[PDB]
Amino acid sequence: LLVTPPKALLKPLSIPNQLLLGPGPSNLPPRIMAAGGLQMIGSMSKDMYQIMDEIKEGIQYVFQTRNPLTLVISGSGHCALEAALVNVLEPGDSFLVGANGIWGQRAVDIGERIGARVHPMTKDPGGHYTLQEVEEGLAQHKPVLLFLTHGESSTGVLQPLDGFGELCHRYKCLLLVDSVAFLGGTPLYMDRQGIDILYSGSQKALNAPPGTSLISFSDKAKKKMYSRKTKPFSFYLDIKWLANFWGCDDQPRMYHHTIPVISLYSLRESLALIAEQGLENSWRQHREAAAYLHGRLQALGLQLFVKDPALRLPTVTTVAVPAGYDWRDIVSYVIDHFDIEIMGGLGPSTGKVLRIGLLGCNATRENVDRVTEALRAALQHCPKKKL
Amino acid sequence: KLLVTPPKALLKPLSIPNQLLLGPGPSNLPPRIMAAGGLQMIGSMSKDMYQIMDEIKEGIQYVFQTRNPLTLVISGSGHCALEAALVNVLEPGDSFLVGANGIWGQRAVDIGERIGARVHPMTKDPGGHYTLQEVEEGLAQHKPVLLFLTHGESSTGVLQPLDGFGELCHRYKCLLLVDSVAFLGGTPLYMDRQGIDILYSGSQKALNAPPGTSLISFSDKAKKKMYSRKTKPFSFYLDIKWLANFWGCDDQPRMYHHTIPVISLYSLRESLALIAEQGLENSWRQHREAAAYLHGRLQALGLQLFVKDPALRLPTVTTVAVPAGYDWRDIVSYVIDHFDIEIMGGLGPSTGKVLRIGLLGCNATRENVDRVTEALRAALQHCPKK
Repeated sequence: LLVTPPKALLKPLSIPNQLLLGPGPSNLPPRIMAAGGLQMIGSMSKDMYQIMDEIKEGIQYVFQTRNPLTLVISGSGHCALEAALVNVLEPGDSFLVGANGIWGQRAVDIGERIGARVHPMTKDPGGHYTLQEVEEGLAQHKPVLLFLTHGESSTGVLQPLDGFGELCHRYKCLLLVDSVAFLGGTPLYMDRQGIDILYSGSQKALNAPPGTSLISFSDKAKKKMYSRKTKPFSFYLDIKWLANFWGCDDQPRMYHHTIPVISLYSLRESLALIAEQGLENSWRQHREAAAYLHGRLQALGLQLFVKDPALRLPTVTTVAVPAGYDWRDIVSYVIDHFDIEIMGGLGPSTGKVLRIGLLGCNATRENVDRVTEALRAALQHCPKKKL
Repeated sequence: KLLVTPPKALLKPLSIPNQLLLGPGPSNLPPRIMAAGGLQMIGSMSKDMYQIMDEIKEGIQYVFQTRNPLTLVISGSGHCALEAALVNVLEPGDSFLVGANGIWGQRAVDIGERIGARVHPMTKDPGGHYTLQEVEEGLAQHKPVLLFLTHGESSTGVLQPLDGFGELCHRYKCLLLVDSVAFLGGTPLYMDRQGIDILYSGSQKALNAPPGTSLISFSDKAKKKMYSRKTKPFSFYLDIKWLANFWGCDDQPRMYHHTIPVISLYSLRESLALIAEQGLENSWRQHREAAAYLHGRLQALGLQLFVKDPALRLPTVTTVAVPAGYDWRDIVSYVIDHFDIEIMGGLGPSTGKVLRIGLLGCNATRENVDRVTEALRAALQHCPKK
């Protein structure tokens, strides 16, 4: 006992109630909370495998793919992205990146750590890519893989994906897409759109807690991952091992690492919620709830950051920071006086935007009113600073 | 035309069985910890989420006995903690010595090779352990930058003494990375005093915690090495400079890096609370007592224990030699089908040579030892003979 039992740890755990209207994680409805409080089962029991299997069907549904190599990564969005990158890229492979926000920048950082010859196409916070711009990119750097971000949480932008699959394949290159927008925004049809890898952190698209990530790989991608002459740099994210345990190959399942049993309860149950509601109904709900916010922000005299309404990520909306205010003051006001969490910017967008989130069953008209009164009080009572 | 209709399986209620988990972990969760798991979300970067991280950290300092400011939760499982440690400390080309006496050693090796280390295993059959003399011959021959040792071998049921190994490794200018699931039951662990430079565990293996989070600690010698390398480590997700910052271990303010598993952390904290109330000494007693009573009850069933020396027996995970004439799969399956009790066979080098029975935290009761003993007794009676 160099260290006595902590004093802080002898008090009951107490957490505040907060309405979470940032980019995610969001609040959890009762059913999903309940799943989180259930008892443990064996991390390699037949029921645990039955659950994984249902989850997998869920990921197939929410993504629209027949890919047998579909599975949950035992970590967050950064971990899914990495798993994808660490497997598909061999040290020395050319890697093209759609760097129009932080998630692009992250892709780049990871790709450099793992020895890829990274080639960013950089665009200021606000922008998106055209089939033409990507094609010039594909010609110039002859890459093995393209990263694109579908839903940009940094900038509030919704990248159209139609065409990009068939373009990348025509240049003998795969297409990795980071989507949080598959539930609200535009429909996603992986197989049809020709996307070769598609990933998301459960907590960003579903009403799920953080710690787990949905991922899917096309056969073209498997081919590339499974035929490389070097071993990928991680064992934790090694896809051969992971595919086996998740039941995506012929053989019996081997111990690899321990999956987060409890979260998987919740993940499954969240994939259930959407499975009942249906994709089409969920698209409507978000697109309707967003619009009403867009309208209510403008009535507060707030300028939306993404000028073209067609390029607006419904799940995460970006407001331009009003002239004469410190964005920190506003963000802090909304949390202190209304227990509402919003967010400023992130990476390139830092300090240029506010970020407001409408995620799943929190994408209500009521919550848009609650956050609209909060901002309206904040615009009223915060100081005018020299920016 | 949707390619894939809404799954039929997913329109039915989630239903799970009740199972007494007496394998190596995860174990069953007491009510308090279940409750924590069912609470509402808070901001993944709110001041309260930071207050919770900080308490957790104190917990890890207590359960490990360290003043190390570079202590934190890895946002992944034990393989992920080990990797984070290895990916940061080892630079491609560094000599790395490994105490390969079970699977976890073998995993260390696999990881070290993927990240370009010149790995040097000291291999020993399932059953064995290392002596200060054996390690020293190793330290001389391969002049390594780091040594991996497994404290509690869940593969073989062995309890590696750690005394001496810190001061030895430092005398040869090399760090000491230890994988311990035995800090709660078995032998006391005093990281700082034992000279251990890195120490990790998957919450679910030592605490009554759910999987998905891992406790880790680094000495200042280790920070020095991780923070002064000329190359970037191969992972961003486990990059320690970034992680140390977000977990509040350095001077600066906290930056978005990745999203920590809020809900699991509730549970992790609450489990570190449970032990904080019980106290380390009381927990050591409880496990060591509960193990002994099992050892005695298995022998009365005519079962041979796998680790011959009683001093080298990991209390938290016990290995029985598979009785002559029996398929181990039959027995394992009998226990689950007729008593809702989960035990395990072997793993890696130990595969098909052992059964593995677990006594973890508040499941380390005398009642559960009876329940599993009666299961095995019935299994010896109803399973095929040979």
